Amino acid sequence: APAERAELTVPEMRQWLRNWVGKAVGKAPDSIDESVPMVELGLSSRDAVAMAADIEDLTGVTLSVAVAFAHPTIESLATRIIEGE
Repeated sequence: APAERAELTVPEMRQWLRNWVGKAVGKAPDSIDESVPMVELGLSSRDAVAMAADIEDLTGVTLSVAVAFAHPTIESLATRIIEGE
């Protein structure tokens, strides 16, 4: 149904994260590795704070340390933000 197709998807969430990280570190979003720990991507601490705020504005999810470090890669984090437990 229309409202089901309407929801933010895992591919969209992955794309949003690659775009966010790419802008923050000055790299093409297509080049961002979705399989490495996000603490290895070159973000500053303030970048992490800003990205968390932006995720909250995009989805309403206030990302916990527990959830984030349990899904510490772009691809796993994106899946968990969208699909939940």
